[PDB]
Amino acid sequence: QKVTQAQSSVSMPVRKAVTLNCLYETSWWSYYIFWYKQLPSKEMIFLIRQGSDEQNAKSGRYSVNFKKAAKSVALTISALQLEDSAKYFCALGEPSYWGFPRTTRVIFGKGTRVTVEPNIQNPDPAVYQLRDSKSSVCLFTDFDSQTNVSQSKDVYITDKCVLDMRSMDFKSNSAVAWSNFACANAFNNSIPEDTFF
Amino acid sequence: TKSVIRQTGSSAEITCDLATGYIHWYLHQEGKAPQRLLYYDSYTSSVVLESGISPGKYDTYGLRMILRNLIENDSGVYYCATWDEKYYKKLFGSGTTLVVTEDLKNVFPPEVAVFEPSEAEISHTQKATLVCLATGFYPDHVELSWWVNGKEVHSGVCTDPQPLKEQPALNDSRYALSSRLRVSATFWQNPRNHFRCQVQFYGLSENDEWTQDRAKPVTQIVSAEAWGRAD
Repeated sequence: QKVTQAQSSVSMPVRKAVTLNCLYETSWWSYYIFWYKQLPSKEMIFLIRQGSDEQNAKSGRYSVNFKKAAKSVALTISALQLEDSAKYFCALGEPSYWGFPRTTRVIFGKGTRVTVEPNIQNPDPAVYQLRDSKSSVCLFTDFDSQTNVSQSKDVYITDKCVLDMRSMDFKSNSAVAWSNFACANAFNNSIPEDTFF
Repeated sequence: TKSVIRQTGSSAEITCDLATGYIHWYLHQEGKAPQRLLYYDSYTSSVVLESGISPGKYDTYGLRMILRNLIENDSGVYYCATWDEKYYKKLFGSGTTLVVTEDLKNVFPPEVAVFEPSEAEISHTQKATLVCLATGFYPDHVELSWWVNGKEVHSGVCTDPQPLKEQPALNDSRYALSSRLRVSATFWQNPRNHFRCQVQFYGLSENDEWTQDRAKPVTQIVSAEAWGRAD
């Protein structure tokens, strides 16, 4: 891997900072490092550019600490918000001998997935039993951002998701699990101490 | 966005979104870093392919790009790219997702089921949570939507970003996707309110060939509904 991102997935709360590590390998004297944001809609969006000879680049809440010696370029999102959640890609343009004649490849790293953690005001985690309308699922919701939902050994257990009430200004975390079945015994792991289950 | 599903050995025609300069084509696969395939000329129309790529694999002409001999490893997301006229940066226009399989018998439409809120969740948090789950669908291309009283509600809804796989360690395995809608308890207790979970699925086209016995997995909308309970 020419460009390298050590971080596979990063999780940080809202209104906080997250630093995304990126390293590169190049023999060129002058170059450019790019940072891209990949949406779940698979849209690649440009964020900020860092040149070989430049001051540390700062655009909006996106700031990068550049170290030319260690070949390190690190994107830091200053004030986190829910919309900031996406996979971020570090990319390094390398010039042809004469110039950057619009032929230049941008070498991509594997990307760093960023999951922003919503702020839970009054959490009361509980497991509920939902009966099917048509015939004959268990959701774990209203839990703090710090605790992470883990897939059972198996049983299908979904990853956590953030739900936002616009009219009530209410935000909550929800994760559902089902199999073709007790709710308490549904989650093999991931363990809060308050449960209405 | 656009979804393309083809069979191994067939051809796939890729379209480019952004509308001068040199047009580049990038390939992104899951867990893998996005790489460049080739780039094409506007004036000379000269096509230049990267190292390791055999000629005749990708055809490019004014903006469309054609793939000729497809295999399962051609799967993943294809971007079209260009450098800005003024500033120096690389813009990607395309949202195109391509999946390739040995046989189209692996393609299945989703099964949509809506689940009613618990009497416990109504009594405790004073909020009703409706969850919809689409199961046993291949390929990965699906769009879930919540509809209340004929209108689509983006508020209070949450859908899993990555659909879970039903059969681990399997390439052709079907997927499952879950989504949630939370509304006030007072809203669910009103029977006049209609909750509908609609899942759009993109399947095989009319030009595709279906040899098998079961129904052809054409592009379709599978839906499920629920009504409010007062007591």
